Amino acid sequence: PVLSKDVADIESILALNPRTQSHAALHSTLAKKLDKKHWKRNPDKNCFHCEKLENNFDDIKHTTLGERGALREAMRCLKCADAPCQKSCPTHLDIKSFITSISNKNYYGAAKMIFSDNPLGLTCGMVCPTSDLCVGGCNLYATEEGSINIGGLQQFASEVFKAMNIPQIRNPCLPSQEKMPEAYSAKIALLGAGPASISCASFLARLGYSDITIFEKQEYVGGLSTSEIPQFRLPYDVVNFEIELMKDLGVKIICGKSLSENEITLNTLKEEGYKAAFIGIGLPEPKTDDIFQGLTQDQGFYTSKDFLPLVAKSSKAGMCACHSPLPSIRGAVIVLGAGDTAFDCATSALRCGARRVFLVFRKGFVNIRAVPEEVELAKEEKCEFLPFLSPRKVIVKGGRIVAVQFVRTEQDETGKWNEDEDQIVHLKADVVISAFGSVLRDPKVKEALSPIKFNRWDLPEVDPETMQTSEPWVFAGGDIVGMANTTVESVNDGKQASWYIHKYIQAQYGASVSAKPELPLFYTPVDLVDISVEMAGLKFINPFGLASAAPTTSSSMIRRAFEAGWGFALTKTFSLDKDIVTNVSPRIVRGTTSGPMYGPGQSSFLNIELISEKTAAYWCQSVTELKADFPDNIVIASIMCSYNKNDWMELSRKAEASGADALELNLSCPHMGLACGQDPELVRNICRWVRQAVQIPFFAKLTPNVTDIVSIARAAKEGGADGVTATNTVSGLMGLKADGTPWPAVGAGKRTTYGGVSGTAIRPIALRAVTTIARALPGFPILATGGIDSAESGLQFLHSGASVLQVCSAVQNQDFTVIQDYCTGLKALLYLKSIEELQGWDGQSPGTESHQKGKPVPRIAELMGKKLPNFGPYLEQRKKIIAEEKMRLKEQNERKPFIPKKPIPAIKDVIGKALQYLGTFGELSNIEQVVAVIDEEMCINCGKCYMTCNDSGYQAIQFDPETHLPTVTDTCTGCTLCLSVCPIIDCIRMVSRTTPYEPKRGLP
Amino acid sequence: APVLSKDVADIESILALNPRTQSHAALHSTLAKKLDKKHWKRNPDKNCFHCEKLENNFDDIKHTTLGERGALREAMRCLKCADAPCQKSCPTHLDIKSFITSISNKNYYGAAKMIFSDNPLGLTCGMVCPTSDLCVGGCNLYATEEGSINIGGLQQFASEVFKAMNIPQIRNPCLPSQEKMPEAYSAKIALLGAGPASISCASFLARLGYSDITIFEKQEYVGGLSTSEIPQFRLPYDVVNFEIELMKDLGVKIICGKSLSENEITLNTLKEEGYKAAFIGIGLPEPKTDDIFQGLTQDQGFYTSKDFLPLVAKSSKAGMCACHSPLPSIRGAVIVLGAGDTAFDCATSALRCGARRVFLVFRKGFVNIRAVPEEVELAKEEKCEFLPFLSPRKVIVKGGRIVAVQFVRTEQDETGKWNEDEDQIVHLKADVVISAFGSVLRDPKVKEALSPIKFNRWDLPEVDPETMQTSEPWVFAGGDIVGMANTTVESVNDGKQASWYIHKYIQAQYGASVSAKPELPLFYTPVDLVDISVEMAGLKFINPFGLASAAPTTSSSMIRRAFEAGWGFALTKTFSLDKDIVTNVSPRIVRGTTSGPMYGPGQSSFLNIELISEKTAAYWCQSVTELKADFPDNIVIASIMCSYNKNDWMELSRKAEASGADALELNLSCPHGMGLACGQDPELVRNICRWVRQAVQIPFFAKLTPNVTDIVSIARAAKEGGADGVTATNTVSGLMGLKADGTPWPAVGAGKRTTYGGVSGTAIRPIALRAVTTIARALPGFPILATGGIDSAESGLQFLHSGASVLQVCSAVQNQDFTVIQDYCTGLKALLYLKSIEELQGWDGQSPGTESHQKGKPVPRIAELMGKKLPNFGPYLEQRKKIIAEEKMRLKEQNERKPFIPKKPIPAIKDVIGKALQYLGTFGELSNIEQVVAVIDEEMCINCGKCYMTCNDSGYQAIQFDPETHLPTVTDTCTGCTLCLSVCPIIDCIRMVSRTTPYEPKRGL
Ligand SMILES: Cc1cc2nc3c(=O)[nH]c(=O)nc-3n(C[C@H](O)[C@H](O)[C@H](O)COP(=O)(O)O)c2cc1C
Ligand code: SF4
Repeated sequence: PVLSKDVADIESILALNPRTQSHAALHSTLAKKLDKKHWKRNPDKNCFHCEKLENNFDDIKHTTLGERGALREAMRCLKCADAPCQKSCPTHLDIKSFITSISNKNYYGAAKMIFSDNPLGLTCGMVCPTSDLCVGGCNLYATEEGSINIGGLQQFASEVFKAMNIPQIRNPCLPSQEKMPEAYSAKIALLGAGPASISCASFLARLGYSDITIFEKQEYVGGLSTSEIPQFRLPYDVVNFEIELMKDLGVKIICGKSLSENEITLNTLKEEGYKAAFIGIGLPEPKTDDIFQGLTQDQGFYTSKDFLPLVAKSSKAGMCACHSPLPSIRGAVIVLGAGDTAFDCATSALRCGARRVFLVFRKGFVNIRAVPEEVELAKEEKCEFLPFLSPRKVIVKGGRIVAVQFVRTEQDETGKWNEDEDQIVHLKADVVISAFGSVLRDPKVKEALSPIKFNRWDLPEVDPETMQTSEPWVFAGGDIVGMANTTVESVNDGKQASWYIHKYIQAQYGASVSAKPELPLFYTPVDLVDISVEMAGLKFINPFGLASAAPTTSSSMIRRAFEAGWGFALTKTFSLDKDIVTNVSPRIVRGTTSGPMYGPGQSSFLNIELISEKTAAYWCQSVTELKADFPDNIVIASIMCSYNKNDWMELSRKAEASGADALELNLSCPHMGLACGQDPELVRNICRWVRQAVQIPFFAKLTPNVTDIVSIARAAKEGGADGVTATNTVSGLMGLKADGTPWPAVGAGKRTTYGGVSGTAIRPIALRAVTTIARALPGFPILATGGIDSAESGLQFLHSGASVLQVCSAVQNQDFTVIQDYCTGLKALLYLKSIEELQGWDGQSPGTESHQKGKPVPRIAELMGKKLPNFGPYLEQRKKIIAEEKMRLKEQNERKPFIPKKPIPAIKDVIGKALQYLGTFGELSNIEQVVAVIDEEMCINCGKCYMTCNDSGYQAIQFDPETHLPTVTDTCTGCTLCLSVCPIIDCIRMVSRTTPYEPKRGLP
Repeated sequence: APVLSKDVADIESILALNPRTQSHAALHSTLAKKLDKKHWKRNPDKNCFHCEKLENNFDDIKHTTLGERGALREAMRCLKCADAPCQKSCPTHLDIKSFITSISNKNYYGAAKMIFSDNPLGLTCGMVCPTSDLCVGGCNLYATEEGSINIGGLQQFASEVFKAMNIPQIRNPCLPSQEKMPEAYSAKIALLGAGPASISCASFLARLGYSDITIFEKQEYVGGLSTSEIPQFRLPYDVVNFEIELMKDLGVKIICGKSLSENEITLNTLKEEGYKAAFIGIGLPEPKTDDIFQGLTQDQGFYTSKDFLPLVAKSSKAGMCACHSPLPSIRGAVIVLGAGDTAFDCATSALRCGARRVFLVFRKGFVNIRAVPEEVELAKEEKCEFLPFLSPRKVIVKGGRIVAVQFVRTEQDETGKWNEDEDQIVHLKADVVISAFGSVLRDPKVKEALSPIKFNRWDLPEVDPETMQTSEPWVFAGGDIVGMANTTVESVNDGKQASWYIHKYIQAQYGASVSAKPELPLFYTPVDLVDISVEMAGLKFINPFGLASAAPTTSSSMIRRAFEAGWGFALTKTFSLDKDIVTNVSPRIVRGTTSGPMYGPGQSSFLNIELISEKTAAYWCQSVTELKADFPDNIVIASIMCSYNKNDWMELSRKAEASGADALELNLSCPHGMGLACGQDPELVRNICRWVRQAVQIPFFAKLTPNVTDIVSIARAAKEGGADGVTATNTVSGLMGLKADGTPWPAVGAGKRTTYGGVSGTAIRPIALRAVTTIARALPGFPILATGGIDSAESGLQFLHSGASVLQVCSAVQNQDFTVIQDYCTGLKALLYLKSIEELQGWDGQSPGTESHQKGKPVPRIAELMGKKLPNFGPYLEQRKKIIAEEKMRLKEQNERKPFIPKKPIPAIKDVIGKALQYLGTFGELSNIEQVVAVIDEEMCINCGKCYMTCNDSGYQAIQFDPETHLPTVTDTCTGCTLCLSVCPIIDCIRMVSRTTPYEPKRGL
């Protein structure tokens, strides 16, 4: 038969494969109208009714992210200097740093950075109104693709940390609890357990206070986050987690106790010996209006303070004791108001069963209080918005509300707002919910704050800088002070106050505090993991250092690097005065190795830079000053001589005399190629010259541009090197413009020469070189260089046989502060090895569960294996099946931390551990074969697996023409190409063949 | 002697905003925060209640517009789906996957060619299509957090670049010559109405070869609504003109001032005068009207959309008319009645005319708005007010001006039927009322001219929805007049559908039949006649692109499909003698980690531990015979491998030659015995080559590994040994990486074992390019087949420029599929074509020179703006706005397209081979006298400070970064190292210029 033609079955399997067309298509406008609905993913602008939402408390936020989505977006962020997003965060979170840790897969380092400045970091990730805060200042707003999803990035990192189940701890550098001065034992009260108090009590705890007590009116803690923000925007378990974090530091919570004249008052606190008090009780009561005088919830009337807690209590498991049921809401619902609260009233009304919801405002669309992302929630649930209407009368017939009469309003001159009594609207409805805001009105509570001063707004008056009321020992914060109306501002009030509280307590015990404010960061057991390592007789405080390169151009930069925490550094390579060089320019260019992506995370650089332009005398003096001031940081002098015995002997004694802890020999000079480093016998001889000139250790810097790097490592060891650095850059050319001229291009003649490629493009090459040397020379020290940009990539080199990790391109891409991500990242990776119940994880990434857009797919009987992708009529059936399960369920009414159960490994215990899995081809099994399996619930229906198997594989995948779901068939050979191009992490997995493996021989 | 390793005061000060690790939580009061937030704000302020002044401001407001930076990013994001749902959702069935693929490859010609093949109004549509109700509505990436592709922005970008090249449309080159057509193609054809429907209809008829096509148009202007009503700030008139001029390139004739109407043109008069077929494309020419407005005039303040939108257009669209023309002076409060596209365009245009305030008023509610959300959004962001549930009752006129309109509340019953409530009124003050209820066909003399075609229930001409034929067989109709659609693209498609059956009908009237299968022709330009063939080692390649010996050539059945798609040549997967037959493991091909955790399209490398073919030599030799028999012009190169054994290489090469391969390729991966592979030792390569040469007479190429100290020594040995060329290069030995627990990937067996593998793809391109360059330099004229990370026409041209003759591809196919060959071909043609165009030498290939932009829209060239140090945020952005507005008002008080011709002949491939080698040389051949310094275009900056951070911690501390404006300035410390330019997210925002000042190296001591 014709071997080069597909048989009919394969022809059939290929029916949807791309082919190029030679004619333009012909399809009628009506055929297209009728097929359009089949493929539709997004809401239909003609569909005027909202999906059945009754009892559905599923997450509706547009900003939620999963791991895949979070990595892409973290990689997009430009990680800006003096970032404006941080300037616009009310708690000043280091957004650059924490997004940088997410792009490095260091979710622990991200969460630590978030929680250091915001103890309610997960709450704020989910509910912050970022368009009015950090995101509205984002530089990327100036690009077509727009600002970064900061809130969803913050929420993703925090959720991972929550899932790691790691406790907060006391600051490891406080004195012991026994040895704290007596002032720390002072009795502190906080009133109210909302964000402001939670934050305030957190920060005092970090400073060392051991007797802190929050007093909360309700049986439940968390404030509005618990009692009013809907479960479908803020899950109750997020609040419980943040509270338990705080209780890890010893804060006590006593429920059932009120700030109120017959109960707790400032005078009673004074008499029981409390030394300071923080008022965070919020605004307990609803703003009301005479025209609703005396209407009951039976008749149909709620205030927002009556309604939202009813819903929250029955949707939020573990808010209270009781099970309560969802409020019976039926018919047409009018919500009065235009803020945050009115929009949560509207959407929570649909969850209780409302048929129609009307939002009615005093002014126009243009004037809506709330943020646009909050409005869009109501909008997409098809709430109707009625502007320019003020309520006048509620109509009650038969004991029930039946309508509300409004008058029309208009702005005049001045923009003066006037009601027009002649122009009326009679709006039929069954339930009315006023969402006019809130106030503190209860005279028993105002009198319990006696004697503190109140202002014109009838709120406690505070100094905006210190949060102190008129009584110096009483502070206040949050909604009750009336400047904040976000969670993150109330968090910030409690943080602001904590410092001034501390100042006041210390001064009451005769003690002074710093003039510069110093709130402690956030800490966990992770932070105590030891990541020091010892190599060739040096002790490194951590394994990360600056390679010999552009970041070590001047000794002042090394000095700043050591101040950020880098463990070690190489000088740029320097030489004898007779060999001094002069750079050309341009000389460092971006890598074209991942296509036309500009900005952060360049996958390579090319350089035609020569060695250092500064003299040996600058560098020698500089190593002396650096070793004097940083005795515990390793300094390594990189040196280069022509192939001359006296020169190498001179220059290495000089650099040793300066106090260098070690030397690094740069074998790039010309002299099996052109470089002394490409010829084993020249390597061995240069190393012998140096070995007998100096007593300190030295390392040969090996080039990867050789047939066999092992022969060059062995030569160095035979020459007397104490180790080898693997590897220098890869020889390369980064490309040409369309007209033929290169880049870089030097001078009038647009000339260039071959350069050195660095960055994550060469990491495969250096990893091979490190593992080849480690297998051939067991025990011989290796310094790794080549594409290390994270703790995670560093650990791959460690596992391969390296002991320390040299970095260049990742700093050129960013700045010296990535060391703090690298150190936290590596502590977390090692710590996580000791937790038994997280062994399903890859490093810091939890095992991927089936998601759609990073939201868990519903685990419902009636929905599995029944072939319903998330578009067209299929999606409509999904939502109908989901809606019925919510209804079925309504008719069917503890946080404990993981403890390590094995010692945490030190660097010395992981070095080399991958080598065991490496060997020859003949050591791999050809009996244990695999096949691809596709999780249809994760697929986004692109058909890339399909096309790759078609045109680079075995034609083994069927792509359904109506559902666009792929199925791997039994002709799969396990090549793994499909898994490798799929856009969804872990949507395709390889599993073991059950069936027998026969190779396709074409002809037997 | 002072402290060398510490920064002097000056530099400590330049470093003041550099990032530093913080060791404490920050303290900043809520008050200070509120106070500071406004300084940095980029986006609309939610507590700001009127929008900036727009008067006389016709600048682009579209949110979908893209510059080249942004387009390359968004194109690389598209998954380029099989059977893509976005295409199913486009009424003209554009091949979005192909045209986005082309954009990501920098082939803006092949993208525009793909768009215009299916849509002659491709630029207009890109700018105005309501994509959320069409193609983007169906996009698969909607199931990701970042969302669906900006397909419309991408369409508009490639179309704009194509407009910039000034290339004309040509009649299809493979058609007979004009003098050689059948008589039927001279049939006189008539189209009524120069709008999208007829332009598209006349375009496709002319592509089919009809020589005598006239559009008769009522007005003095052309373009229908795209000219007279869509605003200039959404659709610039020059775009309409460009697409009409493309049509006129095929000889379509346009006559203005001639109407379908009683006593002018009727179907009867066309029939008498010999016209053989007519297309009715006149749209819905009259406004839909309310009795409550009868008798109101423009001087009282009343307009319908049909009077008002053309008055704004004649004023703001340069030479729509030969009339100059002042804006309507629209002052005070404006009421616009309606909820479709028309009303939102009246609302936004009224602000350009000076309206203080605009009310859009609807009969129903916000839920029932007819425009798509993107169109609503434009009126929302300009602070129009929306009033729902009002129906108009009375217009009050005092002193000859409208002063108010009285409405009644509407509401919805118990059945969805829509009643008014007489006791519930709204009296809304206003000075101008603009009726936007839509459009109609009312004119009795127009309808009479269409006698006798049947009219339907809606009083519109009845057509069959498949054929667009009226009840008279020679008369077809399409577009708004049919009543089915109201988008540009659907009208374009009506005219497209009709043109096929019009052809079918005319051909029947002259006695000929047409295909059962519809066959509308593509779009062609002279770019398509470029020759990209090339001859190497005596073989003629129809184009230089071929499939490497690899995964895409696992089966000969795949090579067949590749040739069908157009690939110039292909290798077999490497095969051996029966005694050498291998068995692969699995898993064995893994995605690269070389560009981080990015998944899906465009992997930057792969790693494989795959062996040579598991199919036998018989299979491959019989296969080469069938392939050569069915594809005698496509080149088949048998790739072979033996151990180090003379009889074996001779037996197997003779078997492959006797199968009829055009050439052989020796895979020197094999072990025996300067490495383990034969390919790593020049002596063995020499001997193997000699052996093969004495055995066969066909050409043969040696495939080199890059895993050598000196690839030249190996190439040279293959040449000494007799080979006709070399293939440079095979994969690079690497280890793709480990999982955090130390296991590898791939991992084989329950042992999780692995071995070194080969890296392919664009990550290894700099290595392959250096290899190609260095052989081409040392062995000039010795043919080179290039391979390593070639994935576009642009990067294939780099290799040709560097000395290769033909270009092998593997990873770009694994990343996509065999159809990229269409993109590579049209891309190479366009690159070669552009070299002959004098007016376009500032471009780099198909990339215009970058113009200073924000979000890819051009920066107003106003001198009061130039160098005032006003970044685009906070209070500086408010000042930019005040200056641009005052300029627009200055302009208010002071009231030709011909194609470029090649001036050289168009280069052939052999003319460009090697041309980059004249720039390569040793290091000592570079000037260290001719130094540069970086220079920053503050107008392009996005204030990120990455240049600043790079120069501080990797450079010379030479940039100042302003603490209030976050503008960088480069100082005279600059050495030109060029790292800032390389990290800048904005293309061409930093440029290197010749050092003017004194260049002294900084020596420390
Ligand atoms: C899965 C796979 C299999 C390959 N098989 C061979 C082969 O059998 N013979 C060979 O000579 N080169 C083989 N190659 C190397 C390719 O032919 C090509 O040289 C390499 O992938 C570089 O081109 P690219 O960067 O376009 O992929 C293979 C590459 C891959 C990814
Ligand atoms: S806390 Fe809120 S404000 Fe701050 S960065 Fe986060 S999301 Fe933004």
